[PDB]
Amino acid sequence: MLKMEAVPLRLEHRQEVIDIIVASFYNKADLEQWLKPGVLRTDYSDILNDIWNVLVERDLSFVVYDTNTDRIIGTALNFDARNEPEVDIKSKLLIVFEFLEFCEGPIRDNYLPKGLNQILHSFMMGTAEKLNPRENIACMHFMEHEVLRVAREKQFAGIFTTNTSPLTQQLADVYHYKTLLNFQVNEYVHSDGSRPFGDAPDEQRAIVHWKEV
Ligand SMILES: [Ca+2]
Repeated sequence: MLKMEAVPLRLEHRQEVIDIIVASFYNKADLEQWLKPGVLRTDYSDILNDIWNVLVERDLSFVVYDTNTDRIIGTALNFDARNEPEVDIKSKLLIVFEFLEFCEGPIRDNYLPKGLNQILHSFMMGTAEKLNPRENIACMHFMEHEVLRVAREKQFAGIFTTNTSPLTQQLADVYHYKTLLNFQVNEYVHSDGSRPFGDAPDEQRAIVHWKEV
């Protein structure tokens, strides 16, 4: 059985965290696959390097160790939704972040609690590339359980996230997250009038999820 431990993010975790996020997203991500070509691995690592110090100092994120091997197998990166660093993105990834703000913004600022230390934003979750299905599912359940623990212990009101893959969407449902928006990603229109995910099937959703703590 996979034995795991959640450890607060440290400064020296940067390369291990970058490796997990790059592997977990690049090519794999359900939105960026429709922005091909022009998405590079460094687009993800550039964003993470730009926020790394603030990410560690806010003390809301963690890594997951396989206690048997003492190696990092997953990571959960979190911010206060109302206290997130201002990063400017060069790549086509900016379209992804603008779409997520399209989904999250109106709901966050008009229906969720006001003030700092209220909304815990689960903004990245990833697992190591070499995990088999059993280990991936176990790690996801573990991080989902620990994000809840951080939320209560840090006195947040709830957890807020947009889930863009079928597995993360279904996990959120069985963990009793409330669905606040179920958006068809091929209907999103960019500022230039194009639909950057327009080639996606009608069944690909972006789901805004909220769980009171
Ligand atoms: Ca297991």
